[PDB]
Order: sequence, then structure tokens, then C-alpha cells
Amino acid sequence: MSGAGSKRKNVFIEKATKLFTTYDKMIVAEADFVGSSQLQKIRKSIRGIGAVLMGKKTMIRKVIRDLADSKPELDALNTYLKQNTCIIFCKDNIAEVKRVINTQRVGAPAKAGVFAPNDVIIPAGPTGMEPTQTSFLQDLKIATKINRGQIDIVNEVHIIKTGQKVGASEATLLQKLNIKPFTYGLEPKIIYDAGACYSPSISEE
Amino acid sequence: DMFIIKAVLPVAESFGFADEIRKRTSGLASPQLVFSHWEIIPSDPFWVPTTEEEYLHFGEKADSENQARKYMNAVRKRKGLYVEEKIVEHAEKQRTLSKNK
Amino acid sequence: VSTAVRICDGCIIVVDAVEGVCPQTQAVLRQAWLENIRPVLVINKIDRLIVELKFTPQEAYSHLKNILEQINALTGTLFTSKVLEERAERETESQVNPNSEQ
Amino acid sequence: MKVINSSRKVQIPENVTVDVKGRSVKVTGPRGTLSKSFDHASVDINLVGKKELTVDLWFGNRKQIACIKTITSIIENMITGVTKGYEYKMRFVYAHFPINVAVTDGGRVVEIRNFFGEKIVRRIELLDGITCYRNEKAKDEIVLTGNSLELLSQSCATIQLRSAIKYKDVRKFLDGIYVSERNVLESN
Amino acid sequence: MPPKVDPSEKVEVFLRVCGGEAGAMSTLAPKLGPLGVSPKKVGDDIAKATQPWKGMKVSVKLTIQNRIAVPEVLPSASALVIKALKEPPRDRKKEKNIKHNGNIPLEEICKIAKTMRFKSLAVDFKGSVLEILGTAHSVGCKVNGKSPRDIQAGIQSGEIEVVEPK
Amino acid sequence: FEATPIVRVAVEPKHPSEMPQLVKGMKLLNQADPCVQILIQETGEHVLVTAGEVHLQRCLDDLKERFAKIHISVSEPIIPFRETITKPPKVDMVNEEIGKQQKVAVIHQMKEDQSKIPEGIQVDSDGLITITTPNKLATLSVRAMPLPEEVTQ
Amino acid sequence: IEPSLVILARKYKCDKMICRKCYARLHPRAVNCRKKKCGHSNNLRPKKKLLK
RNA sequence: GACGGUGGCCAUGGAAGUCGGUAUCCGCUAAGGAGUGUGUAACAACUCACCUGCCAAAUGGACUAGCCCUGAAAAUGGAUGA
Repeated sequence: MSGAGSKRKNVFIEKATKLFTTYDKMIVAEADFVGSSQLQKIRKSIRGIGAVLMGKKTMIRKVIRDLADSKPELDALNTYLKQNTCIIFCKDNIAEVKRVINTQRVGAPAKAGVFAPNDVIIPAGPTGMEPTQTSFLQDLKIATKINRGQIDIVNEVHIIKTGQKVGASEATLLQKLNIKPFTYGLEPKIIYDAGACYSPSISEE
Repeated sequence: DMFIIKAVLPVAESFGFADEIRKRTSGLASPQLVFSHWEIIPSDPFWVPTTEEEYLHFGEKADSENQARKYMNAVRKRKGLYVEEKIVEHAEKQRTLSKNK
Repeated sequence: VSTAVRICDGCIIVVDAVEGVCPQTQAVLRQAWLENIRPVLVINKIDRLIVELKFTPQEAYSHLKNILEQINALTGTLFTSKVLEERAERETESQVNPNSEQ
Repeated sequence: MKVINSSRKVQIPENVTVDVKGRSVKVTGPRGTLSKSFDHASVDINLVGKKELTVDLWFGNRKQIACIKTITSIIENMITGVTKGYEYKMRFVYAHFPINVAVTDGGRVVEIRNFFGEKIVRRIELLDGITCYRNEKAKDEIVLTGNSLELLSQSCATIQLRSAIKYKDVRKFLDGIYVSERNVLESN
Repeated sequence: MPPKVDPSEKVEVFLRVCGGEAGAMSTLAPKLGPLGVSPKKVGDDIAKATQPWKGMKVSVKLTIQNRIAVPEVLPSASALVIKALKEPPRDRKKEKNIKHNGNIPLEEICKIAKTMRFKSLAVDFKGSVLEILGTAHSVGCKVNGKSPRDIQAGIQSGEIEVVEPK
Repeated sequence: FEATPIVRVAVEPKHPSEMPQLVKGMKLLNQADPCVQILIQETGEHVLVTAGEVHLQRCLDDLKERFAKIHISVSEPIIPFRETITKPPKVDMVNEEIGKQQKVAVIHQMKEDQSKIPEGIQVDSDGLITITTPNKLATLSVRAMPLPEEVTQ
Repeated sequence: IEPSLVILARKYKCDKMICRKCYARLHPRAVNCRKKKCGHSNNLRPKKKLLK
């Protein structure tokens, strides 16, 4: 084929001329690796402050929308764009913009080849019984899955916790588990006012 | 322990149907045969398709050789009362009778 | 089958504990409730569940309940079905309290 | 009509000694050494220093160009393999009529015994240099390691070919020994 | 709607439509056979309760379990709320019959139900509902300015109001 | 006990000289396996009958073994169904009807379906329901309407 | 275990497509016979499973 | 990444994009057909259209027409004359 993704462009020309950069605060956010199903529910105060906007073909064309403002073109001698990264325009204060996305956040399920931190409890419900499942749970510390009047092969409380994070060893034991609600929020690429740039943050500073 | 469907099934199209599935799979297919009443379906079984011009206009095929005529093909003759049909009439000739009917 | 059932003065219900209650038997029996017979219940093929396929006797009990329920339904077509329920609720007439069985 | 062919360069890591006596390679690394023959198509093939071999030929056609690309690719694999040994794991599939797979460790010969009813002894001598070993993964799998990727793979294929049913349906049996984990290496 | 009583003794949520008043269907194991853990429906007339005058046909139901209890809950669906206001002839004896009939105003009743469908999409519950409902159905036109699943009306190509509440 | 649909089958002699044997055999069967129409006929010389569709087949096995050493050939163009008249015309003497000048059949028209077109579709193509036979010594009209299902039952 | 193996087997058995001329099996995403007897048909049908 | 309304209305009382009939809309987004198959009781799950991350300069296609190939099989041993 021959095009852009796999078809020629007629709406990505409009992403540069989508708005004027009237808003004084922007931030590069990594909300693409988290899924679109959960991404639309957390964003209610996230849109109305400037919205989640702009394409990633036009992220290089973004430079003509910084010359209008007092902002320099690059953020801190680098645009910081080597990832699925989108711009979120904000009207919230200099301290509030540091935690604008993390105020309402949620993660996606853990994939093959990565563990990810699991802070929230795992779901429950009737899923039969399996004796071979107990042999795989011997690697883990808790070897008990049947709880209460119901019967099932996974617990109602998270056994996978922070501290057990690794590259690729205990990640195979999560494929034995039948459900993956791995919460680690969303990820700031950088924080930025209108001239000065900062590192990713969760606090007011 | 059982799961139930109450699906209708014509009496003619089962001719050792319940016997096959029962033996093939006992327990996971136990058909209990229970009558109810005769369902009426939109189809008109009749001998010989008359005039194909009509058909060419097209609103299904009926009063002809059909899915419905499978049941009414040649069930008349179980040896039968006659070879096919023997009947005599005196309703013919409208002029001699002098009728408008 | 129907013809057979009304000739014979007695009866006996053979139902499977690994294949459920037989539908054929049920169908004919319902006609046979209009005739005077003495059908004794005997639940068969627990030899399949307990020994041959080899499942634990805890499961057997569980299985049996379903069978019993099925039988209750059968009973309830043209005969009464409340004594059975009562029995299920509390086994036999005497010994009403579990503490007293000690 | 007749077009010049670009050189295809390849970096060589410092683990190994690619020598090239008259357009014909030998690549000596940790796992041992692999030689190979080239100058099929009259190509030129040079060393710049000792971290860069480059193949080329400065006139020709699509046909020649393709060949150039091929040779380089082939050598890259060899380089990879003679430094880090290759692993082609073949898993076998039967437990209705159970399967008996055996391995002569000395001569490096797999011997497949009983599958699809057979009482025969099917012995397949592995190609030069490569080896095998029995591995307990899930009461399954023969792992075939070797440094010549071309040869090992070929051997595996041969085995696969030999462990199937040459008369009647190809799906009545899906059984036999087939490749499972391939393009696999090691550093342990 | 959210659940009326929260599932206790581990969470239990099951999904079969249970359409119409008639029938004694209940959801405990739609992906497996009949039994889940134990027999517990609860009640055969739950369908009726859920769908008295909301539909005889493709009527969705969020079945749940509170360890041997069901409090009757529906999703406030895009089909169920519009068909609630429709006349009893098209809500009764249409179980084995097609229905593509209903062009009356349903403007008021869907506004309150818009929060129950979704609670966070960054849109107006009385403004964006005139686009999302009304011009997305063949059994519900609302005002006759809109068009049933078309590109003639609902997106302001004939309408004048579209994001504003009517 | 006979069947509810009245399931029949064309029992025939394989050989012509074996006809008598066949005839005899049915009677014999009657005592052992209950109910066959060997005598007192609604359709044909003789037909085998049973309590159902599945049992019809079974009883034909029995009419080969034993008895008068009988052997049969069979002709089953499946089990017979029945018809219903839910639409008369508006032509000649019929008071209660649902005929018009566009709906001729229950679905579509008789013209669009095909066949059975003696007269036009604008007065229904189901007409000529009154007749005369012996020069007005036995004139009659007839009306076939749907009988209620409960009543039928 | 078994099912995974079965899939693998299929991949080296069923998946390959054939040419309506030889009936010779090329591979599961093919566009040609790549044989000179066919005449290089490029008119392939997939191989029919035990389901069909 | 491949969504919300949404399980679209129907058939169903299971068919929840995908046994299947007809309409085939709107939100929101970087993008996402009331859905391309695989799969499943139908779903779920997976993939496709659709988009984007990286790598980094060409890509895609429908045809025409030279030579070649396929089409292109037959009778002593054989013919660009060798």
C-alpha cells in the first residue's frame, strides 16, 4: 500500500491548524500505552482545561505554535518526543499542572514480558476448581485460592504486590492468573510552564 | 444438571432423528419427545407449477413443487383408494345449466 | 411401553446417576400414573460415579440431590409432592435437633 | 539495462576472526569455527581493518544484487552462531498412541522408536558439527544446539520429514516431531 | 443504573437479556452449563419486574447475585428508556413480531437517563443526547425534525439546534 | 394406541406370489406388536401404523422376521401433513371473508406466488365458489373459515 | 500443552495453500505456484480443514 | 492503541459486530466499519479495516509490449541440415 498509516491524509493537516495555543501551560503525556476504554472515563476535568489534542505527525509542526507565545520552540534544548506522546493544554496553576493527569488516573493490564506493579485488589467470582493451578502457585507464597461459600481458582485479594517487581521471571506466574488489573496510573513525559521545564512529578513541586 | 431448549421439530423430518443423537451422545443429548399442536407455515402445496411468467414477477414460490410438497408429494397412494383420483361431475357446461355462478 | 406398563401390577424406576433421570421412562410413567401401580425408586449407576470413573463420595451426595429434585418433579405431575419436600428439609420424622443426636 | 551494485557492509564483533582467503570465509569465534565457500557469482569481498567485512561487485543486475545481499546475510548468521551457539528445539506430538524418542549421545544421532503404531527403528544421523540433547520441559522436546544455523536447521527438517505418515490422511495424524522454539541463542 | 445492592460474598455479575414479561429464565452461568456454585435464581418473575411496559423484545438486563438474592437492575439502556413511553400495543404481543414504529417526542425522558448510561464522557447530558439519541434509532424519532439513522437531520443539516437543549 | 398425526406407510408385496403371506403376516403381528390397519381401511389395501414417527420404522423391522415368513418393499415419501383455508374470495355467496382487491393470498398475492389464476386479482383470484349441477335441482354455496385452535384441540 | 502442539503441527500441515493445477502446497500467504509445470497459476485456494 | 452510547433495533426470550433479516447514526479521539475474519452455544478472547511509536527514502497500482516460460500429447532412432 502507500499513504500515511495505511491511507492518504485529509484530516491530519487540520491538527496543526486545530487551535491557536492560547493556553499558557502544556504537558507531554504518555497516556497511549494505557487503553482507550479506561482513558475516556477519567477525563472529565482533563478536558475543559484545554483538552487532549494534537497529532504526533504534527508534534514536529508544534514548533510554529511556540513562536506565537513567549515559549521557546524546544522545551529544555529537546522536545522530548521518542514515544507515543500527546500534548495536553492546561489552564491550571503553576503548581496544579504538575499533577493535572494524575489527579484522576488508572493503569492497563500487564502484558507478556513485563510484571508491572499491582496495588489494587484482583476481582473474584465463581470459576470452578483446578488441582494443577495449585502447583503453579507453589512458586508464589500463598498456596490457597478457595475462599468463602463460593469456589474459584483465584483469590479476592491481591497476592502480587510491589517489591516483587522484576524484568522477566515472575511475569510468567501472572499468565497463570486469569485476570490482570495492574494499576500504575498515567505517565508524565515532562512538566512545563512557559519557558522553564521540569522533570515528571506527582506532587505540587 | 441439565440445560434445556424447547425448540420445535416437524414430525415428518424426524425419521430416526432422536434415536441417532441419543446413542451418539447419551446424557449430553437426551431428547424427550412431547407433542403440542400443529404449527401453520406460509406455504401452499399443489401439483404442477402453472405459468412461469407469474413466477418471474416473484413473491416466493408456492402452489407448485416446493419444500411444502415434500410432505404432500405422493402420500395419497399407500396403494390408495384409486390409481390417483376417479371423480365425475355435472357442474361443467355453463350454457346448458344456464347459470351465472 | 405404555401397553406394557398397564399390564404389569407393579413397577420400578431405573434412573442414572451419571446420565440423569431417563426422559423416556418419565414420559411413559406419566401415562402410568393414571393406572394403579407400585413404583419403587432405585437410583442406578453410582458405580459409574464413585468407583469406575472414580469420584469422591462427597460429590456423590451433591449429585444425588439433583436426581432427587428431578424425581420430585416426576412425582408432582399427577401424584402429591410435599412429603418429599418435608423429608428433604429434615430427614425422617424423629430426631428433630442436631445437638440431641450427640 | 545493466546497473551498478551497492556494497553491503557488515560490522564484525571483536570476539571473532573473519579471514578471507580468496573470496572464501572462515569465522573463528568462542564456539569454534565455520568455514564457507563463496565466489559463485564473481563477487568481490573485502576486509577493512578487522571489524568490517564488505561484499560488492561494481556492475551487474538485480540477480547479482540479490546474491550480494544473500552472502552478507549468510555470513552474519555464521558470525552470530560461532560466537553464540544456535538452538533449534523440536517438540513432538503424540499421547493417544504414546511416542518414544531416543538419542545416541556419542555419535550425535536421534533414534525415533514408536509412533503411529510403528515397530521400526528410525535413526537419523545429524549433520556435521551439530549436536542434540534430551531435556525435561514437560516430558517432551528434543533440543538441537549447533553453531552452523544452515546445517542444524537442515538436520531438524530432515528429522521432521522422517517422522510423518506417507500414506493416507495428513490430518488423521497431526503427529510427529516438528520445530517449536527456533531463532534461539544462548549466553549461559 | 448502578447495582441496587452491591454483590457480597465475592462479586457476581451475569449477562442474559431476559426479554419480555413471559418466561422463567435467570442468569447464573451463561458461559458454562446450568449450575455455577449452587441453585439460586432468585425468583422467576424478575423479567416481568424489570420489563413491565419497557419492551416485549430485545430488552437487556444486568443480572447480578448477592449470595442468593437479586434486586432487579437494568442498565438504563438506549433502547429501554425510549420504548418505556411508547403505547401498550407496541409494548405487548410483539415478541415474535418486528417493530419499526415510533416517532413521538422522547426528549424529556432521555435527559435524566443520560447520566445512567455513562457518568463521564465530557459532553452535555441534555445537549449531546439530541445527537446520540433521536437520530440513532428507528423506534424513536423524538421531534419530527430529526431523521431516523441518516445524514439529513440530527447533525444540523436541517436542524438549527444541535448542542443546545430543546 | 395409534399416533397423533396418524403416521402411515405403504406396505407392499416384494413378490406377487407372496401377497397372501404378507396379508397373513400382518394379522399375526397384530397380536404380538399392537395396532396395524390390515382390515378396515382409510387409505389403501393395508398400511402399518404406530404411536409415533420413530416407532413406525421399528415396526417395519418386525414385519420381515418370523410370522408367515413375509418380506416387504416400502414406499415412504415422508409422513403426511395437513392444509388450512385462512382466506376466501369476495366472489359469489360468502358473507364473512377477508378478501379485498389487492391482498389475494396470506403473503404477497397469488399472482406473485404463482399458479391458480382463473380470474383477475382486482376481485380476488380465488373465485367461483358457488356452483349449479342438475339444472337448479341441487344448487349450493360453501364457506370455509378458520376454526379456533382450542376448539380444534 | 497438546493444543499448542496441535496448532504447530497444523502450521506445518494444513495452513499452506495449493494451486488449482498441481494441488501442490506453497505456503499460507502465497500468490503463485512457483513451479514451471503449473505455468505459475497465481490462482490459489486454501487447504480445507477437518472442520469444513 | 483499536473506545462510549451499545448488549444498536429485530429474530431472541441465547445469538451480546461475526447462524441470520433490516437500518447502518452520533459522541469522543491520534484513531477506531453499529464491524474483516479466527474463535465461541452467541459472547468473552484474538485479529482486520482505522490510527499512531520507532527505523529512515523512496513507495504503490493498472495496463501496454520485447524476449523467455506455461499452455505445448502419439507412435523405427533423429534433426536450426550436422
